[PDB]
Amino acid sequence: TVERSTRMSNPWKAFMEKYDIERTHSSGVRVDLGEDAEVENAKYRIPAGRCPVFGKGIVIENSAVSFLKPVATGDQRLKDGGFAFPNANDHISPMTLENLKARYKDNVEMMKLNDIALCRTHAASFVMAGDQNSNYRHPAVYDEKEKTCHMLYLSAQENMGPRYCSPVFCFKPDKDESFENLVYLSKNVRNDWDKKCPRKNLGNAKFGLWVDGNCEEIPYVKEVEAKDLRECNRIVFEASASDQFKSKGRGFNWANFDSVKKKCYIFNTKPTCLINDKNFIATTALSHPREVDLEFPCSIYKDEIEREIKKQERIVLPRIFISNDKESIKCPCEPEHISQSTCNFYVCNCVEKRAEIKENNQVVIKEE
Amino acid sequence: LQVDIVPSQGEISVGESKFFLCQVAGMLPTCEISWFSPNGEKLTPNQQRISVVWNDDSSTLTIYNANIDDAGIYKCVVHGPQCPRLTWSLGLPEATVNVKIFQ
Repeated sequence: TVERSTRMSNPWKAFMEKYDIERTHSSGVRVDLGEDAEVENAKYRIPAGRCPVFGKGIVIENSAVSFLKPVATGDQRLKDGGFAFPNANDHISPMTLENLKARYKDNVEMMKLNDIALCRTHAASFVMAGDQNSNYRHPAVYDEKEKTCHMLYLSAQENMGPRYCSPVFCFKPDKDESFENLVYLSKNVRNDWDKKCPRKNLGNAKFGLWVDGNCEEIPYVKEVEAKDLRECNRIVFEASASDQFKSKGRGFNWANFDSVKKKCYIFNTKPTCLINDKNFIATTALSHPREVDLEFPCSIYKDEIEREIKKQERIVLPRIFISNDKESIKCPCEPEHISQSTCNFYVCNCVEKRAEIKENNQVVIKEE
Repeated sequence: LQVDIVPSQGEISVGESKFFLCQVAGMLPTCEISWFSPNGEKLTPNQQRISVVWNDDSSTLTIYNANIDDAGIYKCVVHGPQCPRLTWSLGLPEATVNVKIFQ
C-alpha cells in the first residue's frame, strides 16, 4: 500500500525563482546596459535590469568626489562633481523619502510602493517636454540609510582603458564599505522586488543542484580567496553578468562562501536548491554585501511530503529523499544524518536515482 | 543634454547661402545656446551677413552670401550656470560644423 512516486519534482521551485537571475533580472549585473534607447535620432544604451543591485556604486579613478553628487554645471570643473542629476532646484534630485511620500500623497497607487520602489518610480518618471525620449529614462541610486533618492544624469558605469586612465574621468562599478547602503536601480526594477529579487544572504546554506530527491554539490566552480562574506560578495559581483553585446543576466552571478576555510566558490549555472551547511553562506552579485538570513527553511521537505500524503488505498510518497522527519522519508535502509545540518536532516542514499549531473552542472535524466 | 548640428557638413559655394540648425535634446532649466565663429567670436543676432536666430530650444546659423573668408568650423555650445557641462554620452556640451567654400 506504499510505493515511491515516478514523478521527480523539486520542492525548491518557488523558493529559487528569485535566484534565476537570467529570468528575473534579465540583464547585466556588474555593468547593466540591457536596453537601447534613441533620443531625437541619437542612439544610446541604458540599464534595464529588473532587480535592484544592493551595495553597488561607481568608483572614479583619480578623483575624490562621490559619484552621487551632481554633474559639473556652468563654472564647475568636470573632475569636480559626480554622476547625479543637476541639483539646481533640489526638486528633481536628490529627493528624501519624506519628500517623495509628500509629493505623491494623493497618488494612492504610489503610496503603496516600498521605499526603493517609490524612489525608482520617481526617477524613471521624468521626461522633458519637447523631446523624443523614447524609453530613455534615468536610473537611480537609493540610499537606505540616508533615506535619499538620487537620479543619475550619466547611465555609463565603466569607462576604463589605456586612453581614459593613462597619463581623464575614469570610473568602474565596484562594491566597498561606502556603497553598502546603496541600491542601484534601473528604470525597469520590479516594484515587487521584495518577493521576486534577491537581497539578503542565506546563512547556514550553500547553493546546490537538485538531482531527483536531494540537493547535491555543484561540481564545476571557481575557488577564490575571501577573508569574509563581503569580499565574496565583491568577487562574485566583479565576475557577474556584464554588458560591457547584451548579457541578459548570464554570467558568474552566484557564489558559495565557506566561512570556515574562508573560500569563495563562484559558478555560472542557476541554482535549483539549497544545501544546509552550517559553514557556508549563499550569496549573489545582487545580494547585500553583509545582511545574512540564518533561518533555513527546515520544514520545506516535511511540509511537501505531508501535503501529498494528505491529498491521498495506497500512499504514493514523493521523490523527496531528505527531511527533518526521519520516518517521512520511508527509506528502505537507514537514512544518513548530516552533522553540519542545522535542520538535522536525514538523507536516504540506497535509492535508484532517476537523474544525474554531468558535464557543466547540467542535470539530465538517464532513462525515460 | 545632447546637441547636434543638422546639416552636419556644408558644401557651400561663393555667393550661395546655407543654414545650419543646432538643436539640443534634454534642455535643463538654465541652459542656453550660443554660436561661435572659427575665430572664436560669439555670434549675436546681428543684422549682418553671418547672423544667428533664436528659435525655441534651437538656434539657426544663417550664412548669407558666402565668401572664401567665411570657411572654417563653427561651434554651437550649450552653456549655463546650472546647465550640465557634459553630455549624456560623457561628451562636451557642444557641436561643430565644418563649412567649406568652393569657386
